[PDB]
Amino acid sequence: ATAMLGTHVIWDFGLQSSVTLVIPWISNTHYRAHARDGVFDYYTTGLV
Amino acid sequence: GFPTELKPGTNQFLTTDDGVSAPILPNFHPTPCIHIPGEVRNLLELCQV
Amino acid sequence: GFPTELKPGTNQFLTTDDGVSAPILPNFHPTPCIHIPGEVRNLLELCQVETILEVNNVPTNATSLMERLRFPVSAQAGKGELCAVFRADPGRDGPWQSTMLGQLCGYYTQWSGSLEVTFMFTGSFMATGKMLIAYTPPGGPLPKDRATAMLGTHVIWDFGLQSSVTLVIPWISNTHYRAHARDGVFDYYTTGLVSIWYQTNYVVPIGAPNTAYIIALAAAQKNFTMKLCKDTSHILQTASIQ
Amino acid sequence: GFPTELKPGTNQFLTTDDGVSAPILPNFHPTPCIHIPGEVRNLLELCQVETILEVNNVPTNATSLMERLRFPVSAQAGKGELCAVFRADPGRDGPWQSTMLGQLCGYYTQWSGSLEVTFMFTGSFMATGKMLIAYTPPGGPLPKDRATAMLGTHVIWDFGLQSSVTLVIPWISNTHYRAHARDGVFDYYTTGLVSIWYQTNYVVPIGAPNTAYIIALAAAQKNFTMKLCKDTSHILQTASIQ
Amino acid sequence: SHENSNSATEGSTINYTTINYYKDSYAATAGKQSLKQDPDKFANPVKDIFTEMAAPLK
Amino acid sequence: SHENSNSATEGSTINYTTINYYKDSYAATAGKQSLKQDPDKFANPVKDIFTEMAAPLK
Amino acid sequence: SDRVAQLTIGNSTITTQEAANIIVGYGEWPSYCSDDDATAVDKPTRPDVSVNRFYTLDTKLWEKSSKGWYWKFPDVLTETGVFGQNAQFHYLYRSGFCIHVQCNASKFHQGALLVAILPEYVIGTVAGGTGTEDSHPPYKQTQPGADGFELQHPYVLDAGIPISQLTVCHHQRINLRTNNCATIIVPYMNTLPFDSALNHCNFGLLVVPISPLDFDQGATPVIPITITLAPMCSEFAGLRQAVTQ
Amino acid sequence: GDRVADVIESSIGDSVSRALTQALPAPTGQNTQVSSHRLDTGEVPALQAAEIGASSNTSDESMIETRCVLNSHSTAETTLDSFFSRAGLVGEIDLPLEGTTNPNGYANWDIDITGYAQMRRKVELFTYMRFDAEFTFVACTPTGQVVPQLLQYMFVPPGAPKPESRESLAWQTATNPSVFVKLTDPPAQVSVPFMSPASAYQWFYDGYPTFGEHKQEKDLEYGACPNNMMGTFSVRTVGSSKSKYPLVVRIYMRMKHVRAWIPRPMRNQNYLFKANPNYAGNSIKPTGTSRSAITTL
Amino acid sequence: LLQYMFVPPGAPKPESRESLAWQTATNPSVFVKLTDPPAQVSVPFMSPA
Amino acid sequence: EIGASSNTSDESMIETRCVLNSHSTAETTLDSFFSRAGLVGEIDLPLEGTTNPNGYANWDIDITGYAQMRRKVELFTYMRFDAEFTFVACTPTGQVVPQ
Ligand SMILES: CCCCCCCCCCCCC/C=C\[C@H](O)[C@H](N)CO
Ligand SMILES: CCCCCCCCCCCCC/C=C\[C@H](O)[C@H](N)CO
Repeated sequence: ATAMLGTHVIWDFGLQSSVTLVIPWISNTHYRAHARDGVFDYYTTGLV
Repeated sequence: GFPTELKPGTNQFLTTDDGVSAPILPNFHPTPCIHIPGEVRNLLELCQV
Repeated sequence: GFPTELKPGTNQFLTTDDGVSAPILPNFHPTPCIHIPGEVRNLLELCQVETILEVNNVPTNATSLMERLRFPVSAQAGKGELCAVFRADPGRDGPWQSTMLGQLCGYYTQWSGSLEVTFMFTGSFMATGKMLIAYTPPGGPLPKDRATAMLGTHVIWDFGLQSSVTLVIPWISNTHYRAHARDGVFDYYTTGLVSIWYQTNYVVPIGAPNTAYIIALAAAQKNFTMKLCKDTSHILQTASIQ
Repeated sequence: GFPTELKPGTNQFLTTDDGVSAPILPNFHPTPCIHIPGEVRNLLELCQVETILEVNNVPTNATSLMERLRFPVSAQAGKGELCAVFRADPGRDGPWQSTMLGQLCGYYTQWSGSLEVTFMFTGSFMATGKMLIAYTPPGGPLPKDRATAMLGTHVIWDFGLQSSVTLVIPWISNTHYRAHARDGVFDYYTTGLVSIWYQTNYVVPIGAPNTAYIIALAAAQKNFTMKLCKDTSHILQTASIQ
Repeated sequence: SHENSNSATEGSTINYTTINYYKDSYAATAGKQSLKQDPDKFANPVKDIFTEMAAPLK
Repeated sequence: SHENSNSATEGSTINYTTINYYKDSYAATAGKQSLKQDPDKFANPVKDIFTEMAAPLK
Repeated sequence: SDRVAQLTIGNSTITTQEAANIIVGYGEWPSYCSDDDATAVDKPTRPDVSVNRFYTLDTKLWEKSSKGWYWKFPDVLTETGVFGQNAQFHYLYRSGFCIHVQCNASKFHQGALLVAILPEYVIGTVAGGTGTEDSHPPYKQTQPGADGFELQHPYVLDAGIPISQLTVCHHQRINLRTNNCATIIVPYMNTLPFDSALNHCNFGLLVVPISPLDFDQGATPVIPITITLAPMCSEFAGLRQAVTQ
Repeated sequence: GDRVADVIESSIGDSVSRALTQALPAPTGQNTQVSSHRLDTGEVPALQAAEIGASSNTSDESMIETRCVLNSHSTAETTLDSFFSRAGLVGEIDLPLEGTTNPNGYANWDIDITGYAQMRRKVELFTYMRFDAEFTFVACTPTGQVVPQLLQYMFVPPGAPKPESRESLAWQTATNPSVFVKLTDPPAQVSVPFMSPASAYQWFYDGYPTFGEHKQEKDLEYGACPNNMMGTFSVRTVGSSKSKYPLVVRIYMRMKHVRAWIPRPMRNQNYLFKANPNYAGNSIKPTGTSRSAITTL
Repeated sequence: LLQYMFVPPGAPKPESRESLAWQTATNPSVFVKLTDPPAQVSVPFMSPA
Repeated sequence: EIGASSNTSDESMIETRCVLNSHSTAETTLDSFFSRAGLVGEIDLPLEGTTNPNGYANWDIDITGYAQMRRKVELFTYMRFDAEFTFVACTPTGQVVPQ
């Protein structure tokens, strides 16, 4: 019920067996560096 | 309040009176007519037989 | 003092009279109208919509009134058996009384034009089969076998991707309009019968259910017309309302 | 003997009937009219005039009925206290019943358009202060504190040379017109609430009076309209007149 | 159309749409008045009018 | 022909043939409506309509 | 070229391979109010992508003996998202909708569902059964939320009206041998150009199995039904504090 | 005022109602054209899909071999002004001498046309209706006998003071419209306008009219549309003393200039209360008639 | 006072004085007093043929 | 203090939209507000009594005898009007007689 609030795609299995979730560019910065545990979690892209 | 005054000949039903009367069914269109043979238009067509 | 004389037809209230009457509020301008969707301009817009026909009007108790909207088809021995039959009279008391055609033709006395029943198969995808849907015009009694019912108008229906077929019951009448049939002198106005016969069979593989159900959907065509408005007869009202 | 037939609607006296009647005096020419000032052509000319709103409708005895036209503002502890609140329903029973809008909208059933309340400060010149005048639209209960009332429409008023401010209660309705609210099913038509909150405080120097009074003045806008004339309800009459 | 002009509105620029079957114009229907207002006669009766966006007491 | 336009059909392209003897148009006769239908509003309310001779689910 | 559909409104997307088509209700596409139909002078806010997107409510289990379920609109979206917060804070509301009902099953499963939209779907009671007690339904049954409420008498739709004539409304079928989705688009239907969302439910969505679900033992018995709906051309006006009901 | 491209290329603020359909003139029924045999592939008009929800577009020129039939049958009797412009009993008021219901020579009747089943079932085919009306009052003794008696029919809009007695003050009808009639004269007859605050009446209101915590006590407000409470109708025997004839007033409402929106399923169960779609639960009648079997008739 | 109801075929015939069909919502009806002139209505051609 | 009313519109106080108002001012006119008949007087002609026991009755014309019609005309101080009187005679019991 909470995850439908983000970006999402509803996928129906059928003849076409594949779907694309285009994780879009939603950042405050123009570029983002590599996330890791600590101060650099500021650069995380999210979850899927 | 248009002024009128009722004359005699009023509230009487004369059977041979030909006047306009009130319809019961609005927007009724009756069944169309076909060609039936034998259309009697005048009863004097039948005295000549 | 304009001379007038009162004719008969006076001091009477005819309910179907369309005349000018006295207003109670002067210089009243009513609230302006917005665009609401669904403007019904003619009631014949509503007879062309496909509503469910209660062919299977056998169950009566309140727990089985939803069994009344769909009739079954099963695996038979391939003799050309009979599935179901129903009269094609909308204003009559029967399956059509569960339609918006059979409730609005109750408010009218004389109807004309063609009908159309639209059957829909709600079985498996792996199931196949064939049915004969025959319209037997008047005079024809209940057909005893399929060999006679193919003489009337009929359609052979093959289950597949398209799950639905239309039997256009056509306009075959001596009259231009026809009134509502009922038992007695007015059976002269009956529209006929519609039967459904197993042409081949209902074939099903292993692991799929051996019985299906069909949903009939009834409507009208663009040539349909009604006439001579009345009061509906096939609904009553026990007293002491409120 | 012109043929006519009498329809229903005959030998009845409808009070709101506008027809031609029989004169009693022939060839009477009435006295010519002079220019008198004040020609009222439309009653909506009179709803746009600012009349006093009896917000402080607490006192009841005859000796204190002039205390009913002005409500006070004093020195508080600066917590954002509540001064006064009053419903914005003119046809309802309350402060607006002391207006020429709330007495003429009693002779009508359905009203539309915006209002405007016009508060005026009758304190000293050396006194300063600020007030928040919030219109809380419907659904909103009585606000418990100022933090919620700033969410509605509001005006922040600074006492000074110009002693008066207008809160234009705007037209926020689902309907085009709205009838008169009252307790029950008709609370669906309520216009809202109007509250007055101390923004900062009422500051006063030495030697000036520590309490002031505010006079509210209520009117209507150019978009105001009324409809469906009736009989006024919020005034009665004990019998034995003369 | 000969008829006496003897109603209590003869002598005004107001337009009326009346029906009468008599010679006496005071018998006529009420009709449709002209929809003209003068709100600034009661609501802004000042000698030197002032603008909305301005301060009234300058 | 001065008369108030205050019926519940003023504001529509529908044509009416009415009789009125008053200034109030809500008093008039019902008249003859315009015989216009819109059957595909209830019977074929689909975005992309499909032909009769075609298969509907292609 | 018709069984496939992609519905992209906002930041959400639905992809389907066994579609029927898209029904536009009463031949009308949702729109915003005009300067003539509107009466409120306050400017309305038009949050164009934050509320105009798909929301997934719950999942209902279709069983052999399932009688039906109904959901009132927009009661379903009063505690869900930015729609259910602009509505708590505003007094007015005006939106269309795009409903989407999912029920996927195999090619060895059979059944049907009638997915109809009934405007102003008032709810009745059995009146004590005998018809002598003047009763009214409770609040959990008239505005039941996103969980829905189960129809106790589906033949009369718990309102005295029949299920057979419901095809005069908007509707689609979900026939498990042809399709598994039903896309209905609904404009704003009311006498008023704007209306309150917390008191007035404009329409009701009815999901009724005409043909019962049947399958053979060994297959998948748990067959859910899932409602997924999007506001469209939403508008809000009249801003005050937050109220739940 | 617009610089970014995500507001120039926006479909925000489109006020026009994009309609797929167009109302075409249909004065007669549709004419049939001539049709011969077809023995082709791909063209298959008998096969539909009702899962689409749309109805069949199948004509009889596609299913059978037909002839030309110039149909000159009119669609003028299925209009709404031909279906609703038919007066029906919406109310009935009784003015007895001795009794308990109305023993003081006056009677108030809250205007609802949802009190007689035969007129309720027609308007409840639609959910929104906008109409001017034409009421007609038919006063008489219970025995059908007509008497020489004068009456006052006052219309009391909402908010106006309701009359509490025969000799009350509201009967002076300075602003409320009133009608005086003798029972020997024809029935009265007045035309009412569309008097709603809204754009149309609505016989079904799915919702509560007030705000507030909805509890068991204040439950009867469910379904009350106050846009529809058009007021109150009142009757008295004009006099200072009691009358000497018992009366019964019958009210007959005819619509004109009708418009309607959003059709509905029509009812099949028996009504029980006013402004209430309740029904009996143990006695749920089916819509039609039963059979012994499906293969027999 | 009297009521003259026209009941077309199929419409429910009234079984009593206080029945339900006399509400004349679609059936045409005529109310008349015996002291007034005779009633008078014009009927159309109403046949299916 | 100037005595004039506010010229403040809602286009100046809040952020507003275009609202083409087509609401009429035709029902607030005086011919729509006063052209509504009301009881200005009431005369009684008893058989036995003291007020009018001789079969005749005089009534000095004043429309300031019933509160519901007085309060409307006393909203203005000068009025110029043609009138339309209507007499509704009956027995006290409401019964109509041949007289
Ligand atoms: C001199 C007496 C005149 C009487 C006029 C009465 C006013 C009638 C107004 C229109 C009535 C329309 C019917 C309205 C709806 C009903 O109340 C229904 N219960 C609505 O659900
Ligand atoms: C055949 C009978 C005809 C009766 C006609 C009566 C004449 C009426 C003249 C106009 C009356 C206007 C009302 C005048 C004012 C009242 O007297 C008030 N008390 C004035 O303060």
